[PDB]
Amino acid sequence: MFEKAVVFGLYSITPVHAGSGAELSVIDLPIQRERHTGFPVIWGQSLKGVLRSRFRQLELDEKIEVESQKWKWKEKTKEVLKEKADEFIKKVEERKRDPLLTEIVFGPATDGASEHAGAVSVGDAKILLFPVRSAKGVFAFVTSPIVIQRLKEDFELVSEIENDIELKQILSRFKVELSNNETIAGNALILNGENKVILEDIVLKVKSDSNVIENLVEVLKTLFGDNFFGKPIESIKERIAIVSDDVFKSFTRFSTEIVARVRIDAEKGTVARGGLWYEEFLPSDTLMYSLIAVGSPKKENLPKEVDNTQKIVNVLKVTFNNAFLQIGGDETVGKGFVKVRA
Amino acid sequence: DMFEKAVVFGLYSITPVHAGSGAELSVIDLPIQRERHTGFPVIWGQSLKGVLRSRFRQLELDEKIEVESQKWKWKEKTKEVLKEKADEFIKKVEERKRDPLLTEIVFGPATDGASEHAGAVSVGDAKILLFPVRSAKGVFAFVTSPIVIQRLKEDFELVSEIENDIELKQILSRFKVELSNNETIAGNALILNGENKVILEDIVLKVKSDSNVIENLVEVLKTLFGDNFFGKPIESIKERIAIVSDDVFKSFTRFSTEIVARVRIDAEKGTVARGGLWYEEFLPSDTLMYSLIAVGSPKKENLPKEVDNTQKIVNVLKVTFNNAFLQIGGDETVGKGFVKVRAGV
Amino acid sequence: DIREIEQERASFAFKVVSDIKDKYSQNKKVQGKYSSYAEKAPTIILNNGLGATLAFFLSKLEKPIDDVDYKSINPESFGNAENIAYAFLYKHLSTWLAEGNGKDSAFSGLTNGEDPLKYIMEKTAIDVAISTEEALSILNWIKKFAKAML
Amino acid sequence: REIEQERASFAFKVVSDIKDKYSQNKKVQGKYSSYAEKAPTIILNNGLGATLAFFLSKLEKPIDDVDYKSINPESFGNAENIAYAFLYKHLSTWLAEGNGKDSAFSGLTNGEDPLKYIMEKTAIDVAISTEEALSILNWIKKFAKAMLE
Amino acid sequence: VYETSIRLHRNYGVPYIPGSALKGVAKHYAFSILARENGDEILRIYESVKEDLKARIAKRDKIKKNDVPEDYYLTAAVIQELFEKKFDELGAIRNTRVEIGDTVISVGDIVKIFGTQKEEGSVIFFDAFPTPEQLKDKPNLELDIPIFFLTVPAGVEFTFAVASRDLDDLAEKAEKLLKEALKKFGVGAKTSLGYGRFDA
DNA sequence: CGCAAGGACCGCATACTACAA
RNA sequence: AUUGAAAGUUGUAGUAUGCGGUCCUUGCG
Repeated sequence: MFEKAVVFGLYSITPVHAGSGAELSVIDLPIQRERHTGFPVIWGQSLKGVLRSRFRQLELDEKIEVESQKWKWKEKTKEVLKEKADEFIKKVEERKRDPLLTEIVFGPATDGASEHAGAVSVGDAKILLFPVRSAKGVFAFVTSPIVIQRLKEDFELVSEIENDIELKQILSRFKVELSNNETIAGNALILNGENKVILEDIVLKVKSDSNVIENLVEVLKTLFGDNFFGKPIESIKERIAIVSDDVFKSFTRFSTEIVARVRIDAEKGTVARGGLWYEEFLPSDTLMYSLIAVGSPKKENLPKEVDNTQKIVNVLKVTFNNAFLQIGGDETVGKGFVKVRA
Repeated sequence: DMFEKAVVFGLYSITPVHAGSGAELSVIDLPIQRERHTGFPVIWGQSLKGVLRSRFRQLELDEKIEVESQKWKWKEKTKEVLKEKADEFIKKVEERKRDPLLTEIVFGPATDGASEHAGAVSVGDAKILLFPVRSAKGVFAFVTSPIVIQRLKEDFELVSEIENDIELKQILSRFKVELSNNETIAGNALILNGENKVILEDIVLKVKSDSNVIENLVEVLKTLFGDNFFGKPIESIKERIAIVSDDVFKSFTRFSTEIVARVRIDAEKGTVARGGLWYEEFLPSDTLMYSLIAVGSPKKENLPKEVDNTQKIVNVLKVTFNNAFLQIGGDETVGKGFVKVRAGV
Repeated sequence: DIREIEQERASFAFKVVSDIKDKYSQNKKVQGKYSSYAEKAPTIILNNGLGATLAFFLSKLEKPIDDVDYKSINPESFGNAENIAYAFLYKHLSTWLAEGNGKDSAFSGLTNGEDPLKYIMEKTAIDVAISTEEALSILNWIKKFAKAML
Repeated sequence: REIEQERASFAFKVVSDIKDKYSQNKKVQGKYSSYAEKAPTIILNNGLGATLAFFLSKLEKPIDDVDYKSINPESFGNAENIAYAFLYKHLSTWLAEGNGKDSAFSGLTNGEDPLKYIMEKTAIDVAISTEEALSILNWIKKFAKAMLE
Repeated sequence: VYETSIRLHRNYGVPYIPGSALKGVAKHYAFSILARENGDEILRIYESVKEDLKARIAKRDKIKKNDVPEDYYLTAAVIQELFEKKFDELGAIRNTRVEIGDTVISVGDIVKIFGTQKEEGSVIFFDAFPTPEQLKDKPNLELDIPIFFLTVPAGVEFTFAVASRDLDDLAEKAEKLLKEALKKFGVGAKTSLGYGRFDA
């Protein structure tokens, strides 16, 4: 199925730490990666969980603009389920089940996991842009041809859903290959000397094929609105660098933030037993995308307001657009705040 | 998610600050916390949370916390809430095993009962806002950068989203600066008497002619921190503000910080102990710092009737920490790391 | 085929420091003075500026500060141990800031074969700041190796 | 898991060898245990080359040239010097040859001096050497803390 | 670049006295007064530390272990080592009451005030800033010798402060100790040649 | 007329699969 | 001319909660 697709773009306002599994190796709590390549990633389970929680919390306040009507959980449930609805309302009061809209879209709760599946699917969020310190200029966005390759693959997958031939052609228009150390750099990052763009601890050579970079910016303008998540897109167009695969992988491993944290005793004035530990944080301004898919709503006796893939897609688009999300652990210490552009 | 109200905390250093970041092998033996990609100084939210919780617990233990114009006694109030188990909680608290009732409710449970429930505050990072830089004509300008303004606009958008009030977005919507690599939107006071030039540190550069920007900035400060920038009249700040490009701004935060050569002289020889020579790095005094604190609904079961709504918690924190003096970073006894805090909305 | 500047920094620092031990093995005073100067330079750089420190080095070498040619300063010319150490330190710093590890190496200096003092004289602030950063890093590495071996 | 067993055996062997020297002297045992514990922190902050340079510097001798071989830890005078020479010897040995030709891990440096290897190689070699040093240090921390006094 | 410099304030340029110097001179003066009066008891109680310090001094000075004299300086070094890492045994001698000024302060009070490696101190030593009124008319800097350096002239006012972080009232004793130290020893380089003395 | 950090503490405690088929 | 032909280990589910890189130390003879 999955007759409709919405691309979600995330911008990290603050450093984000999505907790990995067992805390092994030298670093205590590392970010989630993939052994297959080594790049950072966010598994779809956490994304679906946070989206479901936000959706349910919004629905409980009757702030969800269901076709600009502010659908009421109790009223809609009574209209749909009729006689038994009241009983379900009690289950909603006990925080056992969930209101009608979120149950229909994201699937039911644990105790009722035998009626219908979830009408949505949330893919893993993959990196697309990585901040990196630079000598001239500051804070250069970086990316690699493999990322663009995966992006083209995702576009092709979308085309198998909505027949977006123009998007496929636009993606196929871009084809670059930096060999070992040369980079495609914007005008700002270029050192005042002859080429020689210096990223972190590496000195590179610029390559004069910047049109491709421009095309990439166009793709962004095609995908995530006009302003680049609240900034002038052309402003970011001056600070984009494309580098080889191995260099990008090296950046995605030895440039995440590393932080040491301690606990202070009540009155001793110094650390205590089991107080010192380490954490790894994904840098701010990291751009990561995903792929949300929607198929046929499998819920029984769905409401007339939301009874087609187009309706669900519109609801998701309006509810999540320039909104804000809390992602991962370390919430109370200001970590995980992101801006979502659909 | 669960937050409904927010407060913008402003920090004004009166003494050099030093937030430790471990020890390196570079020229500076005790550097400061910085974001990796940008390279600008920063204070993480964890240190702020720890300091605030410590101060709150200290004030509650001495029964000096005044919620709704009344002291929140640790033993008396917790007796009503915990009911039968209050005796166990009181003894455990006295044994420094768990934090008092109010601290536990606000800043979340203590280390022993970490799996009980969650907190209600989300104190965030402290991004730089105004870097004090020595100037040739005039004294001690408040340099800032367009990146800082953009980040500030983002935080204001987040605050307006939490509060559902577009006034903040409207106020910040006018911010749009495009300063070049050698031009500053300087205030009148800092302007050198000459060809409209400013000598900041080792950089001399022409002054772009623009208006209705600096004033806007000052207006923002008047929105949250009352009318006095940490006590001083806002007019001097308005006349003493400069804005420069990202490159020079970063160049300033890398070579315009205090550097000290502390030692430890041994008694026997009277000159210096073996290996007693190192350099410490400090943020300068009069640095303007800002951070965001978000407040959600309390999660502890059977909470006291005084603290049930996020509004009450916000009022409590605003009353407690407004115009107070706090300690941040290391060398507390040596005399470094004292700041003045201001709240707002 | 890609080496970060860290590899070239250590390679360069090892080259010069080892070049002192074999040259002036018997002159322990020269080695000690060179080590002390390498320890003390970064604070001067951080306190005054790269141009100030370079001019100071020239002043201790009784040479005019307006026209310089690091490629024309034989360290063996100076007679005093302090003077010889200062000449060696200045030559190493200027050579790194001009040619880096080498033209073949990944890093090839910053001034592109220009006297660093003149480069600071006739460039904008950003170039001076980046050159200062590079000088700080190489001074750190040279101090490390000099303390380790000298 | 063969590499894991190799690392565990090597860590036990080196910790036992440290136990043999100055077994009664809790000064050398105590200093070495703290030295192994605090070592991985440096590597994260400053990289492998900087940590190796620091280890070379803390030794109190002319230390002419650079040799992972030689530099007998017993020849060092101060107890701290002996412990640091031991730590450097063990780490360099593991990175150079591991446990031997027939071992599962023959060492990434092909028997070459780790510092010289870092000085004249590519970036990826430095990366893998760094990761391997981190892993062996992680094992050595536990094994030295467990039994050494 | 100049052969000499002073700790001038970054933002304003007025010279000032850091709180670290205050704490250091106070600890040094307390050590001196403790060693001068009760020298024999301190030397006898911690015999092992005395022997270790003698051995270390002999090794550093390349002299014989017995050649080290048990002068007041050796006592000061032993006391300094006692307040260092080997601070657990100091409680053995935690009974002497040093007569600082006109009040008796116990060594336990010294540990509680100054702070130790395993416990933060309870007394904060702020910095010292000359009053602007004096700077209004009287000059604040002067030359002093062909080698010249800038120094603060005599008679310049300076205000000091001391706080008590905890409920311990050791603030008054700390203030008395600081006042006595400033009166007798003073703070500043070249303190042998009268520099740094402070009157009332 | 030279001197050149050094040790403490180095993830704790809790959760540790449920219901259908 | 075979205990044979037929049957998606599938549905739900945020590695999360608590935690101050802190203490000790005169840049000096």
